Amino acid sequence: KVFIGRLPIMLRSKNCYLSEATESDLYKLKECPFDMGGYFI
Amino acid sequence: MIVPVRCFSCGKVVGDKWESYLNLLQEDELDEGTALSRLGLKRYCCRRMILTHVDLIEKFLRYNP
Amino acid sequence: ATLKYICAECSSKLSLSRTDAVRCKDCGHRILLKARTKRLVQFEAR
Amino acid sequence: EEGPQVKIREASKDNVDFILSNVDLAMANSLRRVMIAEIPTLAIDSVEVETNTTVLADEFIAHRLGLIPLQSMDIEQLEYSRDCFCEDHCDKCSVVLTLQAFGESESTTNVYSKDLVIVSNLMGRNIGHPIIQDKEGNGVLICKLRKGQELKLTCVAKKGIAKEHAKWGPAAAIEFEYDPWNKLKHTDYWYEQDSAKEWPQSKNCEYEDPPNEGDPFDYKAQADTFYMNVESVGSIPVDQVVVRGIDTLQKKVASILLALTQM
Ligand SMILES: [Zn+2]
Ligand SMILES: [Zn+2]
Ligand SMILES: [Zn+2]
Repeated sequence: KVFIGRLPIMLRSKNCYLSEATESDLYKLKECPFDMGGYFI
Repeated sequence: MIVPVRCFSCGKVVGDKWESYLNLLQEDELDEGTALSRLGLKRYCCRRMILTHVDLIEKFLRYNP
Repeated sequence: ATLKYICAECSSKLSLSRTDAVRCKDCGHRILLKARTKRLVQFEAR
Repeated sequence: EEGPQVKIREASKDNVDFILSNVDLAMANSLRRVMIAEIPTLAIDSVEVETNTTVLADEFIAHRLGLIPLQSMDIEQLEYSRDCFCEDHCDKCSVVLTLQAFGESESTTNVYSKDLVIVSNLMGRNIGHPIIQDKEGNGVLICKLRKGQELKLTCVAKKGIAKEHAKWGPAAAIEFEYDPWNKLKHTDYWYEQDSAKEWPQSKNCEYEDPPNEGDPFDYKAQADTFYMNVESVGSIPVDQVVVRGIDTLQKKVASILLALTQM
């Protein structure tokens, strides 16, 4: 209902569109299938 | 990143054997040791060249543009 | 056919002047790469 | 029929096992070094890049191209660019090849050294020709292209020698040995109980007579007879490395004789 700030997101947690992405989808996403990603951008 | 062309230590051309090699393995179901010897790779310098190679160019290709 | 930029998604030989912010045709990707060079480079085979 | 004499054990398109007798360790050794580093050969030494959408960088590709073996039997008549009077290169001091490859199919397009296209006048001499000893005939894998990646190049190959760069190496790897039994005593074997049982034996032993239990050390014997085997990358015939190698070393010593003359 009401907006308040933005929450950076750990790179591969529930939100990050990569927590679902398969291998073939990662490649198109220009992200490496080997990245562990537990970091923030 | 691609099969080295030529083995570091002596220079036996080892760039024309990647594919041959990967084939003597798959279909001919040979052990790496026998495959190598048949590709004529007798000295270990030459052997470690192919055996140890990781063909990354394969995942490098998988990115669209 | 001459260009100056390129998108990292459709690779359309774009290129535009000032007051065009950053964008492609249908590819609103605000990235753009600077094509290549025409004078071609020479390399030491060593 | 004079000093250095040869006995060949095996021969082929790539290997030549032979026995050199009536020769000092020196000559046997130099002759070896020469082969490894002082025999002229043709190799791509210049690469101009038109298009590279490959996943490899330009200098990466270029380094491999310079590495691809090329015919070199008639090099003895091709000239050293640095000695040719042209401005840069020409059909008198080079061989120009071209490599054009485009990822057509969607099955990954492989680029081989057989896609190299000589565009300069070879003037009827056998030289410059990607060498190929493959079963399917694809002399060395240069690169791999995906969906629609390009690669336009022009390569200029020049007469060279290993010393300048290992690529001008036509000798692959030389087998050297002498005194298979340690008769001469040029080595002190490291043992753990029994040297003779711990260190394997060379097939050269078979070609020489054992030492005999109680014979005193032959302090006057020197190094005679060397059991070698010259491999060959192809650029030049096996038998050729040996010859030209002997030639080169021969011409070298010659130059010192000329030098003392001019002096
Ligand atoms: Zn080797
Ligand atoms: Zn676009
Ligand atoms: Zn010239």
